[PDB]
Amino acid sequence: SAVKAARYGKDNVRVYKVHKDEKTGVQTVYEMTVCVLLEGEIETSYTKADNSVIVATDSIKNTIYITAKQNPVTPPELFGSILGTHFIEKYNHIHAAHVNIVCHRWTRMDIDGKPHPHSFIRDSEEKRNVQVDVVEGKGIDIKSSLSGLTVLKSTNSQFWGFLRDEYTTLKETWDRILSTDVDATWQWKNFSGLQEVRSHVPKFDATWATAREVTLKTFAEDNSASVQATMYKMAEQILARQQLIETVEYSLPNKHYFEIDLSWHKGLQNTGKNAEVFAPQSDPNGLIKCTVGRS
Amino acid sequence: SAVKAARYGKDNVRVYKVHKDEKTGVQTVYEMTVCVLLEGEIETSYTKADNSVIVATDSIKNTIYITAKQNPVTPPELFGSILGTHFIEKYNHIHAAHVNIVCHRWTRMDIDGKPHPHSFIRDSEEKRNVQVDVVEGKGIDIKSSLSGLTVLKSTNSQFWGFLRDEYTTLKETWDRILSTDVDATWQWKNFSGLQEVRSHVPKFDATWATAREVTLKTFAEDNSASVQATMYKMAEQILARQQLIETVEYSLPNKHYFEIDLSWHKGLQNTGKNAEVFAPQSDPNGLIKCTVGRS
Amino acid sequence: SAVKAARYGKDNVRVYKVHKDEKTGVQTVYEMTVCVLLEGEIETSYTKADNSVIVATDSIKNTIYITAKQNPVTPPELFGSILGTHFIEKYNHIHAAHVNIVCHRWTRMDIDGKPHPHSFIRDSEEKRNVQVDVVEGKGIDIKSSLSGLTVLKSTNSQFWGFLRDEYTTLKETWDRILSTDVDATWQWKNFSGLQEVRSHVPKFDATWATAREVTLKTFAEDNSASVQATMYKMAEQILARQQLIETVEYSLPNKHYFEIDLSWHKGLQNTGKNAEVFAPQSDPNGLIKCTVGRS
Amino acid sequence: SAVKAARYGKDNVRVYKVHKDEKTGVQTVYEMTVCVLLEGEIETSYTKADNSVIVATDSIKNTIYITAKQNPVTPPELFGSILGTHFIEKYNHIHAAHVNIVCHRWTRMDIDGKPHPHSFIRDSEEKRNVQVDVVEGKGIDIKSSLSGLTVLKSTNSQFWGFLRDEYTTLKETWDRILSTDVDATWQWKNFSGLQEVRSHVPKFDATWATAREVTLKTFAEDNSASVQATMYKMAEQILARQQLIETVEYSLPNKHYFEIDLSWHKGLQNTGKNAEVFAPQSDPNGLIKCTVGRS
Ligand SMILES: O=c1[nH]c(=O)c2nn[nH]c2[nH]1
Ligand SMILES: O=c1[nH]c(=O)c2nn[nH]c2[nH]1
Ligand SMILES: O=c1[nH]c(=O)c2nn[nH]c2[nH]1
Ligand SMILES: O=c1[nH]c(=O)c2nn[nH]c2[nH]1
Ligand code: NA
Ligand code: NA
Ligand code: NA
Ligand code: NA
Repeated sequence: SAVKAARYGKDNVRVYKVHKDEKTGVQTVYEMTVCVLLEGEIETSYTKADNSVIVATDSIKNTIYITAKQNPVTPPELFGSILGTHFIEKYNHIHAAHVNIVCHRWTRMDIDGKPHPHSFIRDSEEKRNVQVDVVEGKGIDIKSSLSGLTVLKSTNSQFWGFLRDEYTTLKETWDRILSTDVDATWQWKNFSGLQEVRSHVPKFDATWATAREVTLKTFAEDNSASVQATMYKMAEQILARQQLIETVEYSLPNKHYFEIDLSWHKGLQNTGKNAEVFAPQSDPNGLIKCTVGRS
Repeated sequence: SAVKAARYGKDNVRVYKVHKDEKTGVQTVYEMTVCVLLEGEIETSYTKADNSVIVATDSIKNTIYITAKQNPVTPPELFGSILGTHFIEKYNHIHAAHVNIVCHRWTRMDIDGKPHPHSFIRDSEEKRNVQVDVVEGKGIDIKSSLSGLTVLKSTNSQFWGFLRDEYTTLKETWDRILSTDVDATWQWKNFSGLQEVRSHVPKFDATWATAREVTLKTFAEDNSASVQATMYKMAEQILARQQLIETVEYSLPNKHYFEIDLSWHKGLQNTGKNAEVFAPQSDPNGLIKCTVGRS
Repeated sequence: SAVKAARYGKDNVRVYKVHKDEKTGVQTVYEMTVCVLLEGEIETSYTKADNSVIVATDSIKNTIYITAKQNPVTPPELFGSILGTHFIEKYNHIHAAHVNIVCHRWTRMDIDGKPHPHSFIRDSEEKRNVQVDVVEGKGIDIKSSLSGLTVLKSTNSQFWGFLRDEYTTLKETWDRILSTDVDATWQWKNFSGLQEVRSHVPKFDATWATAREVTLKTFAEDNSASVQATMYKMAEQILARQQLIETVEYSLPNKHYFEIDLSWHKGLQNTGKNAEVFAPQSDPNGLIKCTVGRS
Repeated sequence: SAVKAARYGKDNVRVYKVHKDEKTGVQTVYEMTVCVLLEGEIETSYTKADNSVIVATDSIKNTIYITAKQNPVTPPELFGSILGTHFIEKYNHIHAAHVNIVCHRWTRMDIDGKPHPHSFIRDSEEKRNVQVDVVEGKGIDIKSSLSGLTVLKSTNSQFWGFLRDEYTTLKETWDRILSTDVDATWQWKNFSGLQEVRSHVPKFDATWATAREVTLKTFAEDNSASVQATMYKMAEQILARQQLIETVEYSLPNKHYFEIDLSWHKGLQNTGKNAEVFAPQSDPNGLIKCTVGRS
């Protein structure tokens, strides 16, 4: 037998950092969960019990805190690139670092219509994430994403003209509820190293904001022919607005809301044009994915 | 042996309702999870296999949908009271109904600074809840609550002067992070029946909004001596602003963020006044509760 | 305003303890999650910012570890009583301690048909729990429970003869699937203090085992007329077998498995006597509760 | 822009099936959660709103139930292959089906030391899973796995001789607790189609059982030098025992249990050889992965 692939490291490292503006008194907080996995010339730790090649996962944890102390933690694309580069430069036998970061929302509170200097609220479980793969001699690959954005529209969604055969019971519809949890990922062109990532720093926050905006606007405004058709429109616009993105991927559950026929009870009308009360279905759900790139 | 207490019904009934304004085209959605448990002269179903006394839980489910079809579902205090009253009036042998409702947020989207007529976002997992107990001959008891409101302040929290003995290792502090998930419940004076609940309908939404506002403002502005002291201030203000509330209960986890000593690494300073990077602790957590009533 | 009720302490304190038999080499592990909440003359911490009355929750955490170091942690009824008694005896102004313990399963592994001295498996998420309330001058009240026991029987469950009215669509049945998650609690007669709890130590493990056995046997063997009727039979037997129990409470979800009509597809027969494939329903669910005491 | 990749289908389809032996009266139940995603010539549904190419996800759901009605559902490797083959044969424009199945445990109850004919218990959340990719013209690729197997050993684990530098605080140890949740996957040699899968049917259950046994025995018996070294030993043995497996992958969290120094309290000794009470850590955790193949 032989080791075909191996990676190891520390997962679920929670980190909080505060920045204090001495002049204005304003404080800004960041909270993240970080995972770092390393690859390299570490096969002998598996095959020969040779621990000499192992950077202990506890040391990886220490490194994450130290790096957060000495560097900005925002945008996460930059922080992940600094962290990943550290491991490949510090350790001769480590040749790839894989860094995943989940950013948690802490939104500044407005009290009496003014921004509070040091109080924050978690407005939604929506996350901003990055995956950074730093590979010695091959640069830095970054995938940025948003996840956990849950939306619903109560009309202006249709689904008709699909294939009908002996397995089909679904009725065509010209007016339905559409609800989904959005997972969207944009993959950046490969960067040669940290200098190049630094040169593009302003684009990261801007592109995240654009991706969010395009997602929300398109969902709200499209008279949707299907999840497939609406999601393609989203991806198209993101690629148009940021030339440094190579591909956009969306993965969308279709969370069903079923009509409830109440006609058995005193002829109560609650279907089609008369539908007011629906039963949200926890499962099963549609799952629709697409990866869109450039011509 | 004897049956000392019994209740039964249907839990986790998910309901969505849409209202369509024909004039303006504007649609408004409500989504809830409902539990209804009944009590009454039902002992023989347990002791003698006498199912004749059982209103099937499937029928309870049907009733929830039918009631939502025929009545407003907001404020939840009113809907729960209608639903509970139904069971005690319809069934001679049923003498109490216990209705729990969890309201899920669907917030209207703003697209280009204008409210969208039919698109919604789940902004946070914060819930608005009610517990309604309708007891034949004893009226309607309503407890309203908000839960899942997660906040953090990065300074202006202290904790010193606590009891110190041979079990104590905690250092006194004059500057710490305070973060919690807020669970707040206000209990209404007993209502004589549905007519009285209807007469107070405008107070329900107003009091929920007030409770939320007081919670957020007090948390942000109090130079907190302890969780205990800050939560008492909140409860005091709510009771002052709504005479029809008898008691306010808060239950607050104290979610710890620990300093990380980095001095072992190149004398790096990251404690006390130099603390910038902290380790959020998933567990254990403080849990602090108080029920405040009128003198 | 006045403080009507208050309690505070530490939740989610995870504890592991190992016992090593020097003679035999055999090791036995225990893992628990503990919550301790205190009550007493602590109102001024809420109303006057007087921290002098507060035993810090961090100290409560220390106390739990110290108590586990110096005492047996099994049965949990004894450990909880020791822990609760500690607080009311040590602190003059603390008059009640509320201790909740969840015991996690670590079952010794059998390797080649022999018990391994030091390796364990988590066989199921079933828990054994206790709630111990130690109140100065009123003794020790203990509720023991098992939870998270999930069972299913594929036949020998019926449900017919229930009330039918204009809200009813449910068909009567003489053969259905019954599946539930069992939550069973037995409440001990009040104990005068720790000496009395110690005198009954062997009964705790025995009664837990009996409750589990009675639950499983009755469920498997009863030709069930309803969840209500079957659960009553369980509670009856437990009360018969342990005179020191005052009441038994069961809380049982009825997790539905629906027939799927496939006759639309090539006349496929999959209902009634021909039912083979079913759709488990995640929600809604029946919820059936009973508390049984002595005549 | 262009569609680079696309797949869509139905997730979280819960299925139960019962087999009734008429002769013996014995019933056997199977419960699974299934996901089916399709690929093929479906780009126009995204780019041109052409629904004519879409097999509705609701139809996919129907197909899963119909296929379960007409075929055995065990072993899951066979069922997944039948289901995936169906879609590529039935629909000309569908060229790949991806089927994921999670099997839930329903273990027959023993009542009074005899197997019950129709009553079952969920003993643990351990799962048996399969991923089946059926690609037109390229055969059937099957990955089988077990997941959610949680184990702990209280001694006979060491970790010393790792790299020490200015980022390292971890002390070397010759005796520690090792606990993990096991995720193990074995990938079968490619099969040419359903006939070949059928010819190997007895190997699927046997190999699952072997993988489980090897995992448990090796964990219990290895005087472990590291997670890396122990997991390699497991993978080696599985590959030796089943020639039709090409690779074995393990992914193992290292769930830490920390010593608690209690010496500050009355010189209490609870570290090193005196360690009895430990604090399980919910996060962070080590994460160690390896893929082992043949020379
Ligand atoms: O078994 C281990 N492997 C590792 O890589 C490691 N790192 N810290 N502790 C550890 N234990
Ligand atoms: O056992 C049952 N008890 C009930 O109360 C009920 N209601 N619907 N189905 C049911 N099954
Ligand atoms: O606000 C606090 N209240 C408490 O009771 C406590 N105990 N430890 N830390 C604490 N902080
Ligand atoms: O938007 C949809 N896309 C689909 O592929 C589908 N299948 N059923 N319903 C559906 N809705
Ligand atoms: Na390197
Ligand atoms: Na009545
Ligand atoms: Na006392
Ligand atoms: Na095909």
